[PDB]
Amino acid sequence: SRKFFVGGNWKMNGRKQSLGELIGTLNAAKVPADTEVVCAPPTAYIDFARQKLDPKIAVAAQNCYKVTNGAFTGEISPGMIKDCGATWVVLGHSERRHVFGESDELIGQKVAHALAEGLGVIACIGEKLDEREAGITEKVVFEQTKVIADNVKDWSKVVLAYEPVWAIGTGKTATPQQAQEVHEKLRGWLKSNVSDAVAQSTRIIYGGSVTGATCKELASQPDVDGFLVGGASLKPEFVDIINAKQ
Amino acid sequence: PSRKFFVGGNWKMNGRKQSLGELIGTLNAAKVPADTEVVCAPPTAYIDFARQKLDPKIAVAAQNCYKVTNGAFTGEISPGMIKDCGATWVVLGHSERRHVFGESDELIGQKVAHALAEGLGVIACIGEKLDEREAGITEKVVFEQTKVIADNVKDWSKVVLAYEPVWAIGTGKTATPQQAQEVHEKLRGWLKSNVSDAVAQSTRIIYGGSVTGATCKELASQPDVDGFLVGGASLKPEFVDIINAKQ
Ligand SMILES: [Br-]
Ligand SMILES: [Br-]
Ligand SMILES: [K+]
Ligand SMILES: [K+]
Ligand code: NA
Repeated sequence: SRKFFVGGNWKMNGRKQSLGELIGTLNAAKVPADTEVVCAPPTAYIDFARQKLDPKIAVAAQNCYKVTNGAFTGEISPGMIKDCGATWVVLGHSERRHVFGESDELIGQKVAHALAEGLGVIACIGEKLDEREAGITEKVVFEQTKVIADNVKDWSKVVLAYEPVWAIGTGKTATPQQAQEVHEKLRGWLKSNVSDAVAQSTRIIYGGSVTGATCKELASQPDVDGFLVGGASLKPEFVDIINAKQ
Repeated sequence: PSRKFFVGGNWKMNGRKQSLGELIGTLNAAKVPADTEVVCAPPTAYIDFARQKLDPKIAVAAQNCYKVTNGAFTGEISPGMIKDCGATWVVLGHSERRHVFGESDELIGQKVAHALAEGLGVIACIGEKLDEREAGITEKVVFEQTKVIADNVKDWSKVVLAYEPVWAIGTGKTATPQQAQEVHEKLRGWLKSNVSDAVAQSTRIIYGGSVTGATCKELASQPDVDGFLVGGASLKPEFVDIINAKQ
């Protein structure tokens, strides 16, 4: 009975005028009560976004650091995120891992601290192309999930996001069947390494290519519980993804 | 054409709306001298907040930015966003970015060029590590860092150079007035030879690394020290005394 979860990752896009407009559109849309919607604005606009967005939509930070305060020029802490009214943080996003070199160890530390501070965490995992081509999809993704799991006590405020990095900007297409396949292996890992209740209740959302015209078939997959949306989250079509299970 | 005394407050990853609100209230009430250019750099989540609360006389800076205007860079912000929030400066190349988060010289240079193109001022940070100082190659290191910056600066009017020896940052071990003056002298001489005398004479070179209300006066008295980048003490009432260092 897992509640459909749709996250919108705006990445490094937008300004007050365009984002205010995007927010206006989301506020005007009807969001199904059985759908949990979260938007992740650029870090300069967390406060702005929370002020303008309907309380029904939650706000997420796109990243955070692993202690509450300190000499870390350019970083923000979970405490600041909560202070701005945001209730989630995205951690371990492929861009942080593969453009900014964030290690699993660091990601684990961030998860532990964010959860301790009272945030929910959208914890991202995923294998690159070379990893998949070498047949170590499972090794890579189970290892990433284990690091996350080793830093989670209460799974109620965690959502796992599978990013098929091998099929993001590579020329490869991930089929719904390939997505379902990994999601099923991930849920199996939870069942096997945590508990049946956790496996059954934890949302595992898809972070690959999703558009208004692809989301239905993906959402239909039994182990896909929603989406972490990239580019489409900036467009009115995001509303259609929110309404995938309608 | 005298160089205006410049005092930057880098709040780093500290503060919440309540405490930063109180910090800001104190600054607003202090009446900073028109003779001092004051800039505060809040955590990224509070740039908008700080600008809304701070008296217009005080400028706001971001603590970092990325090198393109928009894109698939989860967790980053661009100069355009910074300007949109009403901030007019960005701190680039801070020791913590370089040494905790591994930002390369090349990346910092790309950030400098983009920030300047987008209409921001840049506080460009350089500085040597302890091993480098105990060995005596301070000069080679900071010249190299400065050249990367300079290679990406065509107009110096909105650039401030911040010399922060890494061993002075957060350690309590403030460089002596002599140590700072000696480095600042050389950096100004570098600007003279490699850019122009006009840029050398007009560009603020500020010192940072354990600047406090007790050490600011004597550091400030050095002819080639044009102000400060203040970390820890920018979170304290002391910051007003530093702003008033020349008063
Ligand atoms: Br605090
Ligand atoms: Br500093
Ligand atoms: K499903
Ligand atoms: K001076
Ligand atoms: Na692709």
